[PDB]
Amino acid sequence: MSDILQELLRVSEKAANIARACRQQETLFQLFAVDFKTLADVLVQEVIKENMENKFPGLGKKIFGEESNELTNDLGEKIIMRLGPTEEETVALLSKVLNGNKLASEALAKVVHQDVFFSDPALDSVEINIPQDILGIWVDPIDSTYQYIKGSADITPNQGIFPSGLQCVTVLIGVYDIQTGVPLMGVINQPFVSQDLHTRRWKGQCYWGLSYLGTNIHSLLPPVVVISTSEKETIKRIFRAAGAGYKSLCVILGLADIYIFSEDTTFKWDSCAAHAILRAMGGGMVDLKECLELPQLVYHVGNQWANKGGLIAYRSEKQLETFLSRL
Ligand SMILES: [Gd]
Ligand SMILES: [Gd]
Repeated sequence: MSDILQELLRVSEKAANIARACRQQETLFQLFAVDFKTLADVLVQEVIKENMENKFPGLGKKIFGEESNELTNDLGEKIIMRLGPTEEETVALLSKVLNGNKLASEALAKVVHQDVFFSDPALDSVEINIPQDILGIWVDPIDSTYQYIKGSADITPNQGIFPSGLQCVTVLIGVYDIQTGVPLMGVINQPFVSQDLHTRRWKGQCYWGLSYLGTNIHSLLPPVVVISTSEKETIKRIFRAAGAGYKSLCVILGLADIYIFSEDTTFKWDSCAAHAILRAMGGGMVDLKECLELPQLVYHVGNQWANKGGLIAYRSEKQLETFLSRL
């Protein structure tokens, strides 16, 4: 599924473009009434859904995500969010949701239909085939909604790990096996990594990982126990960090050894993307409530799609046993 994975990197960059546009454009930045965040959430997920169906017919129906494909505007009208095929038709759809705000509608349509040619040269070398009939996909369009809206571009990271800020925002795309429930592929995209103070332009970073039939490949990792917990965490060296996807990326990058979440408020789309990348590095995610009584998280069966009993994300099972000993 390397050919699919290479495509999922493009759309994540396309998604990150939408994220970066909705904060750097004047009209989009200004935006039961008008809810721009859900609009931006649905739009990103639809872009992913349509682009994949376009490249791989049949994949459209297998793509699942955090948000619905439907919105309710200020008039109360329910709009099915289907874009294109032409750029002109997408403007008509968005103006319905945006009450008629044509400057904002055209601003989005240009970004949505904008071509992007993102390709890791290392992945072109790889030739793996996965039956399209066994793949399901969990999408989290923009994770860490609260941090994205506030938009703190000035936070100082506490020993590599940001407590908050736009760095905690991630685009999360995860592919899994329908029959078994094991995650196979994962794409994590930070739309906001490093901003130039003078130009105000943000630069992002894309992370990928594939684990299929014993073959484990992942993206090159930049160089440089540590536990990361969320801001609301209330269960007894620990760091507070915002974003479900982010804290998982902190275990991937090696900035943290353990990511523990006790509550039942994360879902399949919050963890699928990261799980697969961790899996390719010889790690994973285990049900916290089960470990307190190693069972991995499944993504095919429901409970509904919440990870009930929390999770412990680990990069090394040896590190996990060391943490399981102390606690
Ligand atoms: Gd959402
Ligand atoms: Gd989320």
